[PDB]
Amino acid sequence: MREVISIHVGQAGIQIGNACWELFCLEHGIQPDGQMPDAFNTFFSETGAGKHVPRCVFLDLEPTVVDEVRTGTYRHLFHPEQLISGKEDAANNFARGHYTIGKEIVDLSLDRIRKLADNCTGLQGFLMFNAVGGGTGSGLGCLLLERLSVDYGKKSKLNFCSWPSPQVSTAVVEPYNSVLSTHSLLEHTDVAVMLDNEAIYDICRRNLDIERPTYTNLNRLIAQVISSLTASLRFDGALNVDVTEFQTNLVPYPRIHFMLSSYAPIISAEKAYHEQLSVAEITNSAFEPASMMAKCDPRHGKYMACCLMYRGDVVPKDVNAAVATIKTKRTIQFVDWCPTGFKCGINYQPPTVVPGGDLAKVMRAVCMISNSTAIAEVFSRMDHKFDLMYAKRAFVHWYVGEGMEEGEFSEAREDLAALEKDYEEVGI
Amino acid sequence: MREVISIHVGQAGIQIGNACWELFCLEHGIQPDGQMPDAFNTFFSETGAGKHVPRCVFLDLEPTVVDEVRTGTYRHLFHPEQLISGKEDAANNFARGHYTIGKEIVDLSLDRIRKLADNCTGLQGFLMFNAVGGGTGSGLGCLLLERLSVDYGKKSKLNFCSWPSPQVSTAVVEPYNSVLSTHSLLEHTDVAVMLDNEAIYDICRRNLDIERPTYTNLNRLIAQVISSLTASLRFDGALNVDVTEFQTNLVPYPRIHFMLSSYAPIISAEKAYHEQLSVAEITNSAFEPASMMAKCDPRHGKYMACCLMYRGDVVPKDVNAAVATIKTKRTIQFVDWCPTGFKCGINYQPPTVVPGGDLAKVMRAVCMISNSTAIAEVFSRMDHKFDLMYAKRAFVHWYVGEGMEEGEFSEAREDLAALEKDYEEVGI
Amino acid sequence: TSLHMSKLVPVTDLSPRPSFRYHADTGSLDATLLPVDAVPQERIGRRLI
Amino acid sequence: MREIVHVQGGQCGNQIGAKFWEVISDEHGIDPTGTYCGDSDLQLERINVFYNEATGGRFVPRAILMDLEPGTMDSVRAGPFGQLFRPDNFVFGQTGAGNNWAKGHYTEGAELIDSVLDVVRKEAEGCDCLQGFQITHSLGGGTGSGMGTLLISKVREEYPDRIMETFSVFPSPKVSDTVVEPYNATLSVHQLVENADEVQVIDNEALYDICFRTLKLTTPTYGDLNHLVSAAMSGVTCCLRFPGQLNSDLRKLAVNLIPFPRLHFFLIGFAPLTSRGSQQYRALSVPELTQQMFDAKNMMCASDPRHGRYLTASAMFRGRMSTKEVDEQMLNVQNKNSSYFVEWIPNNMKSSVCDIPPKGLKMSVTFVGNSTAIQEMFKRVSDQFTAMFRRKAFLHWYTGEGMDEMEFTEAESNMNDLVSEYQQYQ
Amino acid sequence: MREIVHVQGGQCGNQIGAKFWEVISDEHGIDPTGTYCGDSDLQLERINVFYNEATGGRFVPRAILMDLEPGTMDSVRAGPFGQLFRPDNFVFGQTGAGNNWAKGHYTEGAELIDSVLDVVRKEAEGCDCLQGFQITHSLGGGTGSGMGTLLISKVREEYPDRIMETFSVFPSPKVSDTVVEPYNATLSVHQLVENADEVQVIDNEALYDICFRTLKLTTPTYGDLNHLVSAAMSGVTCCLRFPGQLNSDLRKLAVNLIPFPRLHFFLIGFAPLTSRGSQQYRALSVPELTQQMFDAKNMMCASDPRHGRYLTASAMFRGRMSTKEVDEQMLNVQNKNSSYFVEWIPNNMKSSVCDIPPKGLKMSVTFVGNSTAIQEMFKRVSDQFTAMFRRKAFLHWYTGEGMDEMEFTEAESNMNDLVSEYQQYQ
Ligand SMILES: Nc1nc2c(ncn2[C@@H]2O[C@H](COP(=O)(O)OP(=O)(O)OP(=O)(O)O)[C@@H](O)[C@H]2O)c(=O)[nH]1
Ligand SMILES: Nc1nc2c(ncn2[C@@H]2O[C@H](COP(=O)(O)OP(=O)(O)OP(=O)(O)O)[C@@H](O)[C@H]2O)c(=O)[nH]1
Ligand SMILES: Nc1nc2c(ncn2[C@@H]2O[C@H](COP(=O)(O)OP(=O)(O)O)[C@@H](O)[C@H]2O)c(=O)[nH]1
Ligand SMILES: Nc1nc2c(ncn2[C@@H]2O[C@H](COP(=O)(O)OP(=O)(O)O)[C@@H](O)[C@H]2O)c(=O)[nH]1
Ligand SMILES: [Mg+2]
Ligand SMILES: [Mg+2]
Repeated sequence: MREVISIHVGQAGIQIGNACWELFCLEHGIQPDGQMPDAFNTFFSETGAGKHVPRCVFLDLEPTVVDEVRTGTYRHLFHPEQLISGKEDAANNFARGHYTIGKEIVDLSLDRIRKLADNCTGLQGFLMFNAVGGGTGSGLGCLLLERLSVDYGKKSKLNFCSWPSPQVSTAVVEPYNSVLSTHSLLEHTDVAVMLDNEAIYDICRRNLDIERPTYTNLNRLIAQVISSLTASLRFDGALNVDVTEFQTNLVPYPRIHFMLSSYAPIISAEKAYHEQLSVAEITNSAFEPASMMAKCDPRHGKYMACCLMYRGDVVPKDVNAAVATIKTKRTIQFVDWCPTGFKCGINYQPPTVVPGGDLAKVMRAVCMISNSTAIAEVFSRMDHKFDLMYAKRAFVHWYVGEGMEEGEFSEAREDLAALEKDYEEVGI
Repeated sequence: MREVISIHVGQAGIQIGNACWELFCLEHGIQPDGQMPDAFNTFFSETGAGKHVPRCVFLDLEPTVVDEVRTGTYRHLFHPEQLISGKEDAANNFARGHYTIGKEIVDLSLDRIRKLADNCTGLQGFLMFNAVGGGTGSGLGCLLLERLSVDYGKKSKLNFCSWPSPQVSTAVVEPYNSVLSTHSLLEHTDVAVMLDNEAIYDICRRNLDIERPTYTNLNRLIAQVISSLTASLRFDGALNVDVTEFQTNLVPYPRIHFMLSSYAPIISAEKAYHEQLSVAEITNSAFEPASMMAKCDPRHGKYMACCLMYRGDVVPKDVNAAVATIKTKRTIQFVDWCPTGFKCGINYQPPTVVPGGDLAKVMRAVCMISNSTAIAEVFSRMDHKFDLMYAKRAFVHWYVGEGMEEGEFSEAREDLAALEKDYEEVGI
Repeated sequence: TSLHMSKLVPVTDLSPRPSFRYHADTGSLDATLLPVDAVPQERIGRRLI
Repeated sequence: MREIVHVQGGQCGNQIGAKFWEVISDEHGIDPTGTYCGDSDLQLERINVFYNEATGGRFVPRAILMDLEPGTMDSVRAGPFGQLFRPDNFVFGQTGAGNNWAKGHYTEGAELIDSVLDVVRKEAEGCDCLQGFQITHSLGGGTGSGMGTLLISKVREEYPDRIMETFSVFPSPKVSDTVVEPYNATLSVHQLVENADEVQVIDNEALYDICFRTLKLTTPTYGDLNHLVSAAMSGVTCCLRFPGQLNSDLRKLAVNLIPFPRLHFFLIGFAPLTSRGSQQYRALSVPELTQQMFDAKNMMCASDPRHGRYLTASAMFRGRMSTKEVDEQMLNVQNKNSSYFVEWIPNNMKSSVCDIPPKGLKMSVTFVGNSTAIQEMFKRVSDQFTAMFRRKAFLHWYTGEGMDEMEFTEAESNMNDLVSEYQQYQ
Repeated sequence: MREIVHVQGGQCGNQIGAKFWEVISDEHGIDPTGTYCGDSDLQLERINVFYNEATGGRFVPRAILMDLEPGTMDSVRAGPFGQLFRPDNFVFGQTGAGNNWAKGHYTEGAELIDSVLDVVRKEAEGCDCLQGFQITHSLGGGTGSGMGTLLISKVREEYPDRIMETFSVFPSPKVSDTVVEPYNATLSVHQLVENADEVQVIDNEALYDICFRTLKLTTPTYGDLNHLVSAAMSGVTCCLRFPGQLNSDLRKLAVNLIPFPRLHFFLIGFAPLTSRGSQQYRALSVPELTQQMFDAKNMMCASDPRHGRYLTASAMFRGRMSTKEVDEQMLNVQNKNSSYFVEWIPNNMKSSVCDIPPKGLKMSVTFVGNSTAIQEMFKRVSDQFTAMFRRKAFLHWYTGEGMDEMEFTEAESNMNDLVSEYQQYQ
């Protein structure tokens, strides 16, 4: 029947999918061998007498992580040809990942997603987990959108991008990779959201009250927000909307497809004790400006469209009551040309808890994707960082001698700048 | 439905509120871990599997008292973010708690107060407990009222000042701390009750015949006063007297909102065996000048309104007989524009005692809040002391060098001088 | 549905919630004849011998 | 037939009006679960006066219950004889009027008066042809004095022809809680005189007088006060519910007790009232029952009727009794106490016979007098109120709620001429 | 005989038929296993109206449950009583039109429309002469508002002379889901106004408003809102299958409620709708139920009728009644509330008493009122459309798949002339 295929470009993308697929194994109750002891059909195919295999492909150029997935405990969960690894790193180069050491691995990964797509009809789209500052996540990410858009021209794409964060960057040439990635990201993806790293870091610092987590603690949060987004595709709910409705309800112009995200609650074992997590409570907390997942304050911006996914024992009245109190609140500002800016889908099956992780067993939860005019300052600082770096050829000589001519840098400048003028003209 | 939010600033507020919620848990049958083995809604919030969580913000700039609560038996009762603290104390300065160091804490105090007050509509008001003679009880004690007045305007604001003694000080800058905060609570507090420390010291020495009570024993009598004051909200009675009835029947003008307190009977097991607690004699002991809880002598002051909180098996015809006996008594005196000067209320639940405390079991009690013109002397002993600091610059550099300018000493002094003139012209 | 099959009325037994401790309904000491409703009371006197 | 829509306002009117329903269920043979018991024809042949059938053979009261805080109507509803009312007839307030007339009238009471007017129009228009309204409220509180008399002003204007009787309890002079007593009293009365055509006053300190001196109750609770006024309101409406030799509804009392539309305030007394120690000692005869009735010690309002002058009085007799003894004892008290009766109206007194006595009693009378002696208590709360306004008493919480100062002086100006009007008929 | 062919479009349509078929099957005494029980002639006397014999003694509904996502009728089939329908009448979409009017109506739904057209004329032509088609859907989503009115559009041409009965669930004012509400609502209503003979307007929070305020429901789900409208379908077609003192059918409503063909949008009330605290306290008679009918609090359209004049009104009375009081009880509501009715139609009325009530009840009513109160709903979906449309909102999908800018402009012209006509008749 219906299925959706995930693609994982970059080390960050594969580690996001690593917490994703162990979470889906808990959700559908399958062991890491794939064999159970028909709601799983949108993520898992069939194999033999009871095995299931994910419709995922783990695409890097570095073998130190892809072969480490093969060697680890989740070996036979994945079909071994779905994990495609290269030879050598792009090494924070958009030039290497897109031109030189990409041509021998895009054609191989295209064959694997070809054989993964024709197995059944009823596909909704693709879910590409990738980072932005990395050379592989921007380089192979650009070429994969370029090839998938020209032949699958009517199918949706879900570019979950780990955008660079404001205070910390843990990279040097990553403003170069970010502007070059959006040069081709605008015309090739259908839905994209920004998941900045220190916005998530702040979330797990004052909701979990843990001050030195690791990468796996954030990837559990991204796994939880993908699982809460696609729970409508899997479990039956009173009001169910899925990937087709996202492509037509949250992106009112063809070129604005950048959204935020949040979750509520993100509570530990001790913090589940001392409050009941009412629907109105987990909507106010999700709408808190400090609760966003992109360091993207909506206090000095106007919301454009909003979407919330209620999961668990939610009742259809207080979804309307929490939305009503949000309308009455003056701190949250909407846009003039959208009087009815609220969409939601309610589901019955509550989010599972990983035993030994950091979440707590909650009766209900809220996923969030919200388009707003507040990403203008998110990309305007990528403009400012790129200005003083591209003054007098910082690290440009190894992008220009190794695959592209000088001028693609300038073309990426007005492509991101026209996105700023697009964000300005919508609000006014 | 209805609820009242407790506020506790300063370590005096923390440990007074520790005795208050020890009385509230014991009254409603609530274990310190939360589970009771619907009148509790006034103070506790129902959540989860039948457990209850107090609605009391705990503010103190030094964690030397609040993490003692976090390591004491009442740590799974409160939410961890219900108890909030900074790093460094105010060290007996109004200017510290209002101009320099109170910012990083007050921005999250209002963040918690917004999600504690949105729980149920019909909220009655706030019950702040402060130490006016201290540093953060005056400083952050002031600063929190401009935030509550500008945000939650029309709602009632109760304040319980730990009034400094005329001769007992335990600080030498407490005339600076008290003047700069009484100037601001004059127009930012709806109902204010003075609670002098020596006035509770001599009332345990006399009415309990206990010769070594301490801070915690003082907090037990204060807790008994506030529990009886809110006993109408939490229990049924013949004449219900809720929080709005305190305003409309005691405070006659927006400036004259300072009121005395008294509680009788407060009797140990040595004397409760021998005395019968008739309504006539518990209100003679409530009205006697030695039983005032402010060291504010009312023979030379003129009463104008007295609230009487009868708490127990009290028939109202004994109340109407007893207040008539108070009228015929000539040792007290009432002002010419109040032939009617009583607001009596009857509550049917008797006040419980803690097992191992210094109050014996009691069948009926009276909690009196009285407005009189005797308060001029407890502000004129203020006037003479603060003048002789101000003569030759005592401790001024610990304020002017830390945020404020020299001149607010004069502005706060002349405002309290206008309070003296206001009290003088009303009494004639 | 929480309503009935053909009756348009709720069918969910009862889900109530009282407010207070809720006793002492002021048991009136006057019956319909209003005498005093006498019980044996205190006499207030000296030693009757 | 002829129906009385009963109305309760304030926490007083909820708890003395609830007492009215089981003292009227007891005479009508009503089980507290609503069924009938007692197999008597004349109990139920006038049952539409206060009850409506509910397509199951049960009777629901025509009662509308108001309070701005849900605590006391929870006490009425879940108590005995209190589940009889329909839950929709209860209307809940949330914020509550804090013993102040301003919030009960203008700000908070306006948003609650629209639901009350819907349900009282639901009850009145549903039946064929109404007879009048009964209004049980208080003048010491805020919701019973502000929102209750705002109801009185609105129900005057859709239904101007019918009779609008009130049983109102006024602030007590000697004992006094709720320190804004003269404000809630005066602000009620100044427009209560024009929108109500019949008002009957009960004083709580007179209720303490009747329970201490005649009943000799050792520890009288509020239930004795609620029940004694319940016998008063039952005896007035006796002829509407049970037949009598001399028929008189309370419209007939309204014509026959006020000569001018401005004065409509009445005294209430009830007889007989004896202790258990005097229960089977006193004789129950018409001469004894009327001499006990004309007593300030028997009065339920704290104005001494000997100090003034009875303009017109009436006595609703109850019980099978000889009838010229009704007449000749009224001429006996008129010709003996000639100075306490006004001279320019011959035979100031009215009687009617209600043939069915209250249960357990052979004879009983309620007494609705109209004496000028009540100017004692109107003037004494006017002297209290002018002691308030002369020095700006609690004024900001009576002027900040959308209303101004000039109707306070207006309230006094059209109240001291009520004392003056009674003075020039004294 | 006269037979109704039922079509359910969308997730709202399939759920609203997943409650209406239950309340009509137990009215006919039909088990979920299709076997009759109840030993009554009247239930089987007209069962061919909504059912077809299967040559096994078991009756199959003449419904067609249909939309573009398989999760909706799989949950119907798994749910109770959902087995009664044919998998042949079930038609499946797999890709789904997601909240999209244009690709529901033009590209995707037209692929499915040639096969669901096959199954609708098989239920139509299979009898000698049908009465009409009953189509229940909502105007908010994609498949139920876009292609839902496509089948409304096409059944007009092959079957012009037969009635077009439709229930439509209009968008909610203050809290609405499915962000493109007015683009689906206004672009559907023009095909819904020249291809449907009469349409009934049901609003979502007005169903909630009946739940919280008159039913006192602490926990209403979608099933509780669905019962309220399922009783509305059951009453409006009761007199077709069940006899009465005065007959009524769909054209009986049509010729008496539409004076002018462009306006056929109807308000619906249902009585009695009792809060179960007062269910045992409420009398059940015509002179108490008629003002529950004529009431804003019992309106499953969220328009206050007091902001307009009833153009025409009707009431499908049901139960063991008195067919004199069938009609002077609405004579009363006309000569008191004179301003709430139009002037140039004297005698605005139609009663239609049907003898057999719903089970247990002795009285019931569905109310059909053609009023200018729906002006507020049409204006509100108009300015919510035009505020979006002035800045090109959410439109590049609609234009890119078989529509253009021109079609939306007459969508607002025949939206705006509905308001302009209702002011002509105001
Ligand atoms: N949220 C999250 N972010 C990650 C994770 N791993 C790496 N990142 C982000 O990725 C950035 C580092 O670049 P990578 O994404 O690892 O680079 P890449 O996509 O692997 O491309 P190459 O390094 O050339 O192979 C850092 O700034 C991190 O913020 C992860 O596990 N979770
Ligand atoms: N009523 C009462 N007062 C107390 C108690 N403990 C301390 N105090 C008062 O607190 C006053 C001194 O205030 P501080 O020691 O400065 O405490 P503070 O108000 O929180 O100010 P900082 O310590 O600077 O934060 C003394 O005069 C005491 O009277 C108590 O348990 N009960
Ligand atoms: N007759 C009577 N008077 C009462 C009763 N309870 C209280 N009162 C009087 O009513 C006044 C209190 O007002 P209250 O009704 O409680 O305030 P409210 O609820 O805002 O209207 C006091 O002066 C009491 O003397 C009662 O049961 N019967
Ligand atoms: N009456 C009713 N309304 C519903 C139900 N489910 C959703 N709705 C309303 O209809 C809208 C969604 O319509 P939908 O069923 O998705 O339309 P569709 O996408 O065309 O099938 C929401 O805004 C809800 O307010 C239901 O079960 N019953
Ligand atoms: Mg890498
Ligand atoms: Mg301190």
